Amino acid sequence: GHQQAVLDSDHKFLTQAVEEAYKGVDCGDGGPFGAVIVHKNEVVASCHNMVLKYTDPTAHAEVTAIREACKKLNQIELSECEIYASCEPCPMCFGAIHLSRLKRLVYGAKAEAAIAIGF
Amino acid sequence: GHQQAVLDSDHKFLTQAVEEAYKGVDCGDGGPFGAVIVHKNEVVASCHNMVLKYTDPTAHAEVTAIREACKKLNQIELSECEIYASCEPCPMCFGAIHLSRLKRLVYGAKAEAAIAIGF
Ligand SMILES: [Cl-]
Ligand SMILES: [Cl-]
Ligand SMILES: [Zn+2]
Ligand SMILES: [Zn+2]
Repeated sequence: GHQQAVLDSDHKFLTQAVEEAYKGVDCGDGGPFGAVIVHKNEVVASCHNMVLKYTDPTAHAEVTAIREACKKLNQIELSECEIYASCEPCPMCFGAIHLSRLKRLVYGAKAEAAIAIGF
Repeated sequence: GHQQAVLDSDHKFLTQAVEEAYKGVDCGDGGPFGAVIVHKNEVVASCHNMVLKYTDPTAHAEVTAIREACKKLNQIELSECEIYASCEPCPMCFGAIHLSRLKRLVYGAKAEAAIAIGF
């Protein structure tokens, strides 16, 4: 991929991913990590880590959002969607993001506040 | 990860992973790839690629087997288990194998027929 500029329009979706992180940790579904998948300013999936709830170590926020978006759209590809993550994805989730063909990734960053990557 | 020797006892488990690859492609669940997870000398998950069946790009053979094993054992870690794959896992599935804390991987190989990696 290649790094991109973060836009004002990304703010609301990154914030919502953090809201998901709060909802998830608060109710015990998993660690405080959230992910939102969007298509043309419309939220397709809004999820958080579900490792504890599902007894599933693959149920990270990003993987969960991809599974939900693909089921909702009835597609195994998301080339017209983008994903927002409350923090940087792990190697497993980067692999899922690539396999899913997501077009763009924005995640919360400590040094830069937020980072955008186009694929 | 460190490379290990492949044992005679690995044969029956690797073969079953390949049998899963055949069953999967035969019925159209997904690509010809299979994975087997073993716990205390018993198969706790015998799976193949389910991308087409589940409409899920994360539903590779290794991910599917990890999900089934964790749910059957009611654990999010598989440190006493080993995984067998019909061929080398992809980056996403390697990430899942690491996250699941599986202790050993054996996969089919072309130049050396099989490879064992200890974690
Ligand atoms: Cl996560
Ligand atoms: Cl696979
Ligand atoms: Zn992850
Ligand atoms: Zn894979």
